Amino acid sequence: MMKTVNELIKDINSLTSHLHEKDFLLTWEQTPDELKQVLDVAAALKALRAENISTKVFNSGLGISVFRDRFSYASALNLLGLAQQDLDHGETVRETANMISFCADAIGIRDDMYLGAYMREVGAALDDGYKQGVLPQRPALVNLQCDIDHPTQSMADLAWLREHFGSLENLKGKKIAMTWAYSPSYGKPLSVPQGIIGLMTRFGMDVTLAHPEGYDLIPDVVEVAKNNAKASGGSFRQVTSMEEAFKDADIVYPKSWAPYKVMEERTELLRANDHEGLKALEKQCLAQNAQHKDWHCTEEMMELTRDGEALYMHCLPADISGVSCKEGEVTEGVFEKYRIATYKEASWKPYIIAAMILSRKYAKPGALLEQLLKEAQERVK
Amino acid sequence: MMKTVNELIKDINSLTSHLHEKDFLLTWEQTPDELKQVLDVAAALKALRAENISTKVFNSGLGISVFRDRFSYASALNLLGLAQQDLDHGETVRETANMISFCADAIGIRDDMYLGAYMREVGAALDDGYKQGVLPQRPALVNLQCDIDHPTQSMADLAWLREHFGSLENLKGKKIAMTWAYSPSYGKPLSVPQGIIGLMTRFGMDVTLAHPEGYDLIPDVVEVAKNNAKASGGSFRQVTSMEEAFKDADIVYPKSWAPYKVMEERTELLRANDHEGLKALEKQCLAQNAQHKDWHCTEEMMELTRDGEALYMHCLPADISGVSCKEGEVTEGVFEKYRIATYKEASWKPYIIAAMILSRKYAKPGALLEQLLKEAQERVK
Amino acid sequence: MMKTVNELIKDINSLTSHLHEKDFLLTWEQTPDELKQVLDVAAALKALRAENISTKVFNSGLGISVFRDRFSYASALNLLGLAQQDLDHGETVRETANMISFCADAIGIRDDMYLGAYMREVGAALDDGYKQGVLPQRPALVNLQCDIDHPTQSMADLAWLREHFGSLENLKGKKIAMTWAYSPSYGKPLSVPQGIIGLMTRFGMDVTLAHPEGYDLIPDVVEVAKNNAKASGGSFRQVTSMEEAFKDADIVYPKSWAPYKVMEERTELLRANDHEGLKALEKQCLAQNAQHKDWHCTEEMMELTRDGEALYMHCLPADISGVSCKEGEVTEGVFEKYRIATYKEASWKPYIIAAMILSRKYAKPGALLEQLLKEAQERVK
Repeated sequence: MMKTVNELIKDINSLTSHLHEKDFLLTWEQTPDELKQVLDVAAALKALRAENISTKVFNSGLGISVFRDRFSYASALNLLGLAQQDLDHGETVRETANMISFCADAIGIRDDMYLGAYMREVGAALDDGYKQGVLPQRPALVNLQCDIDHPTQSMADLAWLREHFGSLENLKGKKIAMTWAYSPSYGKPLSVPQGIIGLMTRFGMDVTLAHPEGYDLIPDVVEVAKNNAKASGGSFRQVTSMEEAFKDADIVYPKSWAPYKVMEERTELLRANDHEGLKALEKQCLAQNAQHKDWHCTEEMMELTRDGEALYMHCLPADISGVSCKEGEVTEGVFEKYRIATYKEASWKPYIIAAMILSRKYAKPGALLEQLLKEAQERVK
Repeated sequence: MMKTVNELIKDINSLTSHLHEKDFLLTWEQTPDELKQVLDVAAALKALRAENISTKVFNSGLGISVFRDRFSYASALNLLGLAQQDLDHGETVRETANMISFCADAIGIRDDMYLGAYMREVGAALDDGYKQGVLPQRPALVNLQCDIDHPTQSMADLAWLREHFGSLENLKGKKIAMTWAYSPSYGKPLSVPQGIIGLMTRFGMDVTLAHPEGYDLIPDVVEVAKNNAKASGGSFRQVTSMEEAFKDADIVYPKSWAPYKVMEERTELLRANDHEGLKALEKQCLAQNAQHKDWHCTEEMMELTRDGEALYMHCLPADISGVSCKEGEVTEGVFEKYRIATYKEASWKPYIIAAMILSRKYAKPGALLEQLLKEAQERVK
Repeated sequence: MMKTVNELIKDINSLTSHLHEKDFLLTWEQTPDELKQVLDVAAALKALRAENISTKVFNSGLGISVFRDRFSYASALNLLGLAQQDLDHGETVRETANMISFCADAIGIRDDMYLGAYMREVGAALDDGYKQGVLPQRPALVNLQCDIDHPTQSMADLAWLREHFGSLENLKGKKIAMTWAYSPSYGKPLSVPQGIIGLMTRFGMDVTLAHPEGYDLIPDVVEVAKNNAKASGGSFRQVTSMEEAFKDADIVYPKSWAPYKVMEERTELLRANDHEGLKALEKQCLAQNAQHKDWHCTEEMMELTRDGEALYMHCLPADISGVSCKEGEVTEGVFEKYRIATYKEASWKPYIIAAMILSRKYAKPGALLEQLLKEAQERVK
């Protein structure tokens, strides 16, 4: 609706934001108004797109993809009119940042390395190239996933929660279980669960985190979650069993990850081409994980949630038992029931990424949307 | 010409089609009007493009490429204004279809697997995502090649025949020899010859299929060909020698393929990572094929065709003896003579693919072309 | 400025050029007016882009990348509105050229092979396809690097020299040292130093070439350099030491390359899949190069140049000692000092490549720029 978008624009224009002066790396480094800006902008873009109104903001320009280690970033670039180009390294990051940015209005970085920086160096390098007149524009920087957070996934998940439940206010008092789940694939990043507990705790939700012993998340993020919950009127709890977390839950998000000590050692020999050390590491982790195969989102597990009908969430693809693999994170039956939910959840990501790009490029994204809405250029003829 | 295109549009508007409600997987599942629609739309797009008129229909949107196993699909997407994105699996096809389609207006699938489905599951999954409101558009589905048919190649070949010979009516009574030819490369799909005999038999042509013993096409397609010929006033004949087929031919199409029993076993160990079984299979096939090296389109062979001047057809690239390889499907001399013909033949493919996309998206593609023609936006400034 | 661009257009319109009738393969096959056209067009595009004016000339169309063996070509295509598509062979070049060009307005070729042709065959094949009506447009051909020249790099380097020093006239009498420098990576092409001495000698500069014994450039290019210098009032000198070349230099360009006899043998076994011969060749070259590790652009070396403040040039990436590698072409400290210079130098490449494409497509690129300037369509909304 023109009405829906007009209301979104009034909401956006009323917000105080400085996203135009910084990079959206971690959700917990953004204020509540800034988070709300990205969500509302994403909502306006999705609604415009739904009614065949073009949201093309760039007539030319590149969005670069940099991978330190699938469709959302490319979709977001294309939505705004940018063309994607992939990059086919920590020590040289600064020179590479400038080299790829002459005609780039966005750079998206997916980073798998755990060592206890990279994207902050990229941002400082972009600032330098722009301030010294090397770059005609300062590219927007998109965190497509780092060792600490996965803001693009977490924000899209929150945008979906807000659609599903009707508002952000309606999320207060809702119980969400962020749990581990078994995967045949070792070495999944801790970015997602950290991103979830880091963000959800800011909206007064009752967040329960559950995982087997040894799979602890980074201590600094746990402490952010606890402090977020205090200030937003929510709660944060850590438990040792999946059932514990699932009981009376409104929302379950059962997804595998590797211990961060594993990711560290994987990273070290990944850097050293130690292929044999790898297969040795992989072989062990697969054995550590196999004793927790019972962390499996089954019909029996869902029965314990509120009304036995919690909203099931997971980022796509999921490891579906008997489909994708022999034993995975969720059964065929539970996935079939919630398939449309998980699709709608994923559908928000391109809009969230596009909103992040716009929020860096325009101090007042609400002005830009009103312009797009008034021109009402068709997307398809 | 504006006149040429105006006549094409009147032709298109007079046709009865339901391509907007189904996927163009097999040419023989389409009616004669529906085939004619794709051909006429492709012709209008080619003519518009030739006189520097933009045929951009999308201001943003993705076309996804999915490969189960080169330039035409990307060219077609770009012609209409879509950006190509490739996918870098049968069991998970449904979830993948939705995951890649949020911002896609087209999906192109090239499928090499022989097992006796995939694209029909994709289509049903797209229908589901659209009907449940996951996908804001139902993407057009393009068969870039399957185990059964290669409609994109066969239709472009027919569009060329129609240009070369002047009309579809002029194709009645023309003899076309679809023959095997020797290739150093084992494991070429049976899609092309099946596609050719499945389509050409619908236009009253005299279709002769020839191949060594053991290289039989799928029985179901042979029967479609025979039944097509009956109803269109054409003929279909199977012969055991290349000369037999070439004699008095108006058109020759001499191209290698592997027996379907070979493709089956290749597929099985391809799925099982049996690299050793592969090199063993390859080694044998190369020996089976080498006894038919004589299936070679030479100057001597062309002399037997009508006037010794049949139109030579082949999809690009061809295995050219002494150029691409030691011994192949056609000699350097015959290819040099027909090179421009084979280039023009290939030039139709992007237009055919684009016409298929448009034919799914618009019930009346003739309306859309008239709009494009009236706006007459330049392609190049 | 509108004024700056208006003056550039008057400059361009006053030039005599036939670049619209040939391919820009080697800078020394172009006249001085033709070189100046590319430079001035590149300058106009850069200035337009800087003030948010769209230089989109194509509403659809492909630019193909062909690699015989990173961001500039894609950036240039996108600047003009073309979409990049990569090609994933000498004997079949002619057929491939047509096959990829139906919807291409540009083809970019990077060629690493040394054997004593390829791009000239591509150009003749494009001419044929266009003249016989196969191709609706004759694609522009861009040399992204060959065994002989790297015009795209050399022209961007000259465009930067002209910006840095203020004019082409201001380059007369300037001393530029094109020297070898040590790299841990064997097998760098001789294209760059040949391109530099082949071009710079045409503007009355005092060009000094320096390298260890055995690293001689192709004799034919050396002779072009010597003859260029004579006719432009410059000089060309060959020396045996880096210090010799660096002394009193205004500009230093210290970059590694392999002897051309090495590149020949690398090419031969590259064609023959001789992996073992390769590692054997690599192992030897690394030992030949290691005795010249002293060819290192250090702070001490820079002190010998004019005022100890020569402009340092290098194409990106550089091998930076202690950063990219243990020992390389330039120290961390010298690179930090000149980093912005090398970035600005690289920033010209997309504009140079785009100017080459425009210079082939329009006999009078000045007309096209005036049109772009008058429309003043925004790049970003």
